Amino acid sequence: MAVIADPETAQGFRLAGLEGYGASSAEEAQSLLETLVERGGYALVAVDEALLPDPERAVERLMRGRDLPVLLPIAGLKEAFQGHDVEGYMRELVRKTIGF
Amino acid sequence: TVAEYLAFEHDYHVLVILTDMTNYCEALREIGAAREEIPGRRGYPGYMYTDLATIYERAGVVEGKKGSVTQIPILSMPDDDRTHPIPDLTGYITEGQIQLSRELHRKGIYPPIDPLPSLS
Amino acid sequence: SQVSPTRMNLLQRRGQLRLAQKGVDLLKKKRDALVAEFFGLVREAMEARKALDQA
Repeated sequence: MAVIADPETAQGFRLAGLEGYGASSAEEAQSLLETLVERGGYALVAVDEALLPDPERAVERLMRGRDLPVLLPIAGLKEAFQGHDVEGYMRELVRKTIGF
Repeated sequence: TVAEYLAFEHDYHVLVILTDMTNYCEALREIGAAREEIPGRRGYPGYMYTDLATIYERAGVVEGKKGSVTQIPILSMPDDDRTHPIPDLTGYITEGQIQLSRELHRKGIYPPIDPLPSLS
Repeated sequence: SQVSPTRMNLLQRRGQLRLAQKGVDLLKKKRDALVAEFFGLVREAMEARKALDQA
């Protein structure tokens, strides 16, 4: 029900529901993400990996125990997706709760 | 003695405040030790139940007369132990008790009377 | 503050020690099952991301 990515794919998302708000107004995307969660009427906000959507410290600061839209890194672009599997694997594993 | 007199002879209603029964028990233990008389439990001699009873049971009410004698023996449980011989025997002999609470005294309550362990 | 009265509490303290050890060795057996499920879920996540990349 939301996305934060480059405008050519933002309007692509807009093509069939699920309004897209292009990254031409927030490349850091913190401002647009905060505004979208402020309006709050969305079920998820898939944020592109412009720089990084992983540090949700301030996002969960503003939420603080909420059943709000679920942050989810989506992609950066489509040119190669061969090692992204094991990249997400390692990162979700070691940086989240379970050690190593 | 004075209380029983002024009650069962002149129809008064007395209220005897006995302070620091621990010092009385100490003098008792000292004479018993210097007498070498088979320490009962943790120092204090064997007949301490008899002695405390002898000076507690002097407070009641009779029929025909109208006087009365009621007591409030203050006593400081030494190390905050209800299992010390002095509080133990005193609780076995009297009928009721009121127990203060140091934890409640910390938080400014007054009177810090712990209401659970104190019955009548 | 003050240690509890000093007899017949020894049996109670040994009982509490036994209960604490039982608790530790039960929590371990619960964590074992938690891991045995976590690994299957981290397996399924790979296929999910694969289909996402495909689409």
